[PDB]
Amino acid sequence: VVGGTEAQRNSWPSQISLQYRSGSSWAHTCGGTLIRQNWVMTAAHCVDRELTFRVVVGEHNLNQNDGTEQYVGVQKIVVHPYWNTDDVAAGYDIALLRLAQSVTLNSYVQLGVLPRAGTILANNSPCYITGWGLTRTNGQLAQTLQQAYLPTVDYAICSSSSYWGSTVKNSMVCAGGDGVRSGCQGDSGGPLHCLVNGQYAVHGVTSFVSRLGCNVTRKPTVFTRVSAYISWINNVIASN
Ligand SMILES: [Cl-]
Repeated sequence: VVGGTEAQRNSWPSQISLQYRSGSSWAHTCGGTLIRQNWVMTAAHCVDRELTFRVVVGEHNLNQNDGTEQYVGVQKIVVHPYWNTDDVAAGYDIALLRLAQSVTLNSYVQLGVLPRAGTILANNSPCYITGWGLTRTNGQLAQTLQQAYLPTVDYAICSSSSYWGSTVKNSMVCAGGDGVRSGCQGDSGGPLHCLVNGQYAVHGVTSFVSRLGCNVTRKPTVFTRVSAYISWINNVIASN
């Protein structure tokens, strides 16, 4: 997250860290949202590689013992069937991970609330992106979970020529674009939390930023629209 602030430890309890095994250690690669005690929602592009993945819930500082972490293997990966790694702009950047064990809920570990199906946020709706992604374009991952206020940019504006054009689809949510704050590599898969009717819900799954850089004016961070996939998610969880 570029231009973020450190999140309080119990602010975003559904945020998880999706990590892969590298040597005798684990590396954070993406965020995700805990949606069931044994299911995580993340981006399909995060699980394109044939890696060994684990999920960390109750994580705050990737480099320090927080005393709240729960580490669980990923037992099954269900990527949206229309996902195409060669075309992130087509959308469908979403995947569900069945965890090997059910995690324990507490103030640091909670299920993310998802929007009702079809919900679209009004332009400029208040949201926060959270994650341990790069804190600068071509930078380094954060140690501590970051949050950045990223108001939505509606489809009409987001898909206009000076923004993302045809690259953005109505199955996505754009947010930010102020040139200061944004998602960045390593935030992928994580949530876009937006305040609606007093409650934060996870309206987006971080999907992509410009190839030019993370915080690029008029290139808001683009997220998979969670509300476009409610039926899909339910169908996956019910059959697995
Ligand atoms: Cl949360």
